[PDB]
Amino acid sequence: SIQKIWAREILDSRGNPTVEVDLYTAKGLFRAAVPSGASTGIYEALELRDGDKQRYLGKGVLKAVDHINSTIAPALISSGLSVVEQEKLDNLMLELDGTENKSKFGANAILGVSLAVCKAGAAERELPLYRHIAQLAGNSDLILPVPAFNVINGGSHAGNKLAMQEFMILPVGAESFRDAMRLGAEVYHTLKGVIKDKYGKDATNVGDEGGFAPNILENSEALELVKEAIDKAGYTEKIVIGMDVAASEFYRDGKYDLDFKSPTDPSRYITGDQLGALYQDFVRDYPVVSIEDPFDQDDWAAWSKFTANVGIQIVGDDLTVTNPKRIERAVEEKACNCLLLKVNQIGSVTEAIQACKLAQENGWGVMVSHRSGETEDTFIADLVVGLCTGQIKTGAPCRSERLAKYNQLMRIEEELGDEARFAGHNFRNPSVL
Amino acid sequence: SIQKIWAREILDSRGNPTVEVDLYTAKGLFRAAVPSGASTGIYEALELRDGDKQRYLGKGVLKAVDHINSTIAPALISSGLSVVEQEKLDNLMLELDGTENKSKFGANAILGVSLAVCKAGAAERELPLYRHIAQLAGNSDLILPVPAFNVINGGSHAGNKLAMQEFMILPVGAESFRDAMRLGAEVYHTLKGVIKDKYGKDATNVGDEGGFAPNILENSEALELVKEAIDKAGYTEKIVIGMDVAASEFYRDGKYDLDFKSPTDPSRYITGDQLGALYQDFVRDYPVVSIEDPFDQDDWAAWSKFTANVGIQIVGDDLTVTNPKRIERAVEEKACNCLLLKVNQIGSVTEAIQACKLAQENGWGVMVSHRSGETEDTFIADLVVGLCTGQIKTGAPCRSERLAKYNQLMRIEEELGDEARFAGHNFRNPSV
Ligand SMILES: O=C(O)[C@@H](CO)OP(=O)(O)O
Ligand SMILES: [Mg+2]
Ligand SMILES: [Mg+2]
Ligand SMILES: [Mg+2]
Ligand SMILES: [Mg+2]
Repeated sequence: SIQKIWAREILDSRGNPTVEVDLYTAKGLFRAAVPSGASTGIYEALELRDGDKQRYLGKGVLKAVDHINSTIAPALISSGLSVVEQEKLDNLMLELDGTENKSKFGANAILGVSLAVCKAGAAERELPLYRHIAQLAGNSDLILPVPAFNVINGGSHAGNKLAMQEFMILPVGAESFRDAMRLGAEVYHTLKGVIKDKYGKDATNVGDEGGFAPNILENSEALELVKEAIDKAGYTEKIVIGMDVAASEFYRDGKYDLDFKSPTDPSRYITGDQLGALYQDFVRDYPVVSIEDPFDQDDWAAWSKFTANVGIQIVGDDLTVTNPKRIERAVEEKACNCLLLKVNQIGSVTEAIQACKLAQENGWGVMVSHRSGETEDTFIADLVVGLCTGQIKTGAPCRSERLAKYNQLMRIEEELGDEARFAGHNFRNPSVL
Repeated sequence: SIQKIWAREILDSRGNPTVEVDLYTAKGLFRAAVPSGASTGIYEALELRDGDKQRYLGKGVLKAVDHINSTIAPALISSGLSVVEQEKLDNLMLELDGTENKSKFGANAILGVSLAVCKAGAAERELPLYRHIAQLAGNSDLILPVPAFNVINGGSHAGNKLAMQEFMILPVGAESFRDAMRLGAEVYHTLKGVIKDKYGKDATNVGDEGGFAPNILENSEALELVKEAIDKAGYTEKIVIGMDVAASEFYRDGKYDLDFKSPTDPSRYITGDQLGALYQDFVRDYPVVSIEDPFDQDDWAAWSKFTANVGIQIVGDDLTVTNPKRIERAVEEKACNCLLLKVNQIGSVTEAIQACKLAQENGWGVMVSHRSGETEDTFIADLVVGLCTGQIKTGAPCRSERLAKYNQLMRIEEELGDEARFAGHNFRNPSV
């Protein structure tokens, strides 16, 4: 049983408060922290903030902390359940909150406990966390994911005009996860020089996720810079490109604004059809193999149309919000073919595992993801390996809220020894390996 | 005794390889990682890189890792020394490398192990790491430091024209360490707005240490922006400024180039006397209370003249390189009055603590510091508390290789409960 829980406010990678939970068992102290998005979908579970303008401009999380310390902790201690019992403990908290969207305690309160319970459960089983998560999920043969590194940041994550949020490189042809890290970092460092030589050293500062934040508007230009760096590093055959458009961020009165960080001028807005044609040009002109959130979270007909007209991976993020109800609708409508898995969009480990299994049972890919506000926590590294999803995005190889996960995936690969397998070109469907 | 030591390459906060060590005892696994500087003093102990231009652009650390796995690990295990014996185990590694500057294995090989030994030692003693470090140093009470947050980045840490490297805020009037965090973070976020209002969104991206990187050239404009942010956040009476000039980076032919990131033009170079005049104007016009590396690492005359003409804290960093022999010289010549403490400039925990003690015995402050390439390691948070230094600089409150240390200091303060003290206005001389 749980001996004691103590939660506190720490600061995330942008300097904003977030929740951290210490949980004590006879095995010792286990600690987890909760991430926080910036381009947050409207259907995400509630992130409870205090709203005290006198403190962190209203962004404290003292209310979430107190719900954990004073209500959730005695509930879970009273239950007497072992920390191994992830589903029972998560269900106790979902029932005690009692709301659909976790609006009584906050998804941040519930998740911080859910994650700390999962870490203590792995220790109680005397297993690494990724193996405990594999058993929770019913998986046997574990696989390292292809990392998807967001090397040029735009949208709501960067100070630039560039509207689309993330331009990622995926070393699908690497030999191992450790080799994927070398490929990704070499391209990233090559790209700093490509940008410096063109735009100047002032275009080589970074955005929230560690990608460069060059002063450019045109999304094709970000793609051209990434392709140039791939080729200059000598990895044209081995590295492909993914995008996260985060189109909900720039959806305006049924159109889309590719210059949404410039003062509002509706004459520049474009139709979903124009925007889809742009994506088709990108897929033709560059090695783009994955596009996430190409349309707004409510623009279902545009998603179904586009997915039917391409052969690449199309990832639901704000469309699906890690939420079985929304995933079912996206399956029915054939809106996308991959789920972005964010524990804090739904609020518990159990529910996230269920969302992952639901997408996998319907033949979708699943890409585990960080949030743009991260912490030193590395849980998602063990999560993607235990869930065997084959693909994770958790930052450029820059800023250690990103590298902490990448470093942990290198450690897991080392630990697996001869048993390690890398998803490679099977990142959409690694269950075949 | 040590059961197993295993080193690996991980990536640091810039995406470059660095050394990580796992050390196993009967008490479990103890892991540490090594930071890496950009504006590295010429007198720093050697950071060993592989130089293979094809792999990580020559920045691999496979040779340092191999020195640990093939040489240092079996020697320490074979010795049977307990992990509590920090000095014997560090001295063994110094003698195994055999060179003054750690140029055979790298300071990065030796330090990775030294740090993991110290974590394992604390566990053997059944102490938290900060209390083990206090026992190693002979300290009996602990104090939380004032944090110094680098909120505008310049020099070699950022893409802009600013020559001076760091413009830091210090919440000396905060109530506690946790309150100092709130004041630093509120000022930081207020600063983003001040910069966006004046320079637009392109000016709000961040440099290596998480400070903003606006494309400005005047170092006084950085100070003006920081001062404006402090005032707009409502904290004029509680937050002051520190700078790290990192002047070795712009020393040229016996003079100084404050426009160094623009094409070479000796006609704009200034002397050390002119640079000191400019610092005195900053101290008059802004709440600057501390200046680090105001002159080059070899320009002793300028250091001693300037220290004798001002009352602010004058911090040696590249001058002193956490090295007792250089600190002895700086004490004799009165070159500075505070030591920047970087374990990786000297290469072992034992020598960093000796450096700290030497500076404190001679009346100097000590500011523990990160490097601009950091990891998720939090050792230096426990180090600053255990050595009772009163001040730490470990980043803007942005990028979690910075926040991991600040968050750990908040945990330490919480753990100390009623016993917790905050150095506050006594940050230069907490021994009072
Ligand atoms: O939109 C996204 O996919 C994420 C992760 O990169 O960003 P945020 O956490 O800001 O939603
Ligand atoms: Mg988003
Ligand atoms: Mg997204
Ligand atoms: Mg330096
Ligand atoms: Mg310095």
